[PDB]
Amino acid sequence: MQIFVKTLTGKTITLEVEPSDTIENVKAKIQDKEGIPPDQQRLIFAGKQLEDGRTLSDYNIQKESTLHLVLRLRGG
Repeated sequence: MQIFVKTLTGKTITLEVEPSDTIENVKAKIQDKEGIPPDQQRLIFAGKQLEDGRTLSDYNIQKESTLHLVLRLRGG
C-alpha cells in the first residue's frame, strides 16, 4: 500500500507499507529513512492524532492516503 506523509517543512515522503502494520512501526521507519525519533513525532490523518496500539487499517488508511507530521508540538 503506497502512503504519503507531508512534513511541516514542505518535504514529501512516501513509504510502501502493509495495512496490518502498527502506526508505531512507520514512526520508526522514518527514523531509518529520515533520521527522526518516534518520541517527538505525532502523525495526523483526517484531523485526528493517530495513537499507539492500533493500525493503519483501523483508521481506514488506503492507496495514496496523505498523512501529516508534527514535530514535538501537539496541536498544530
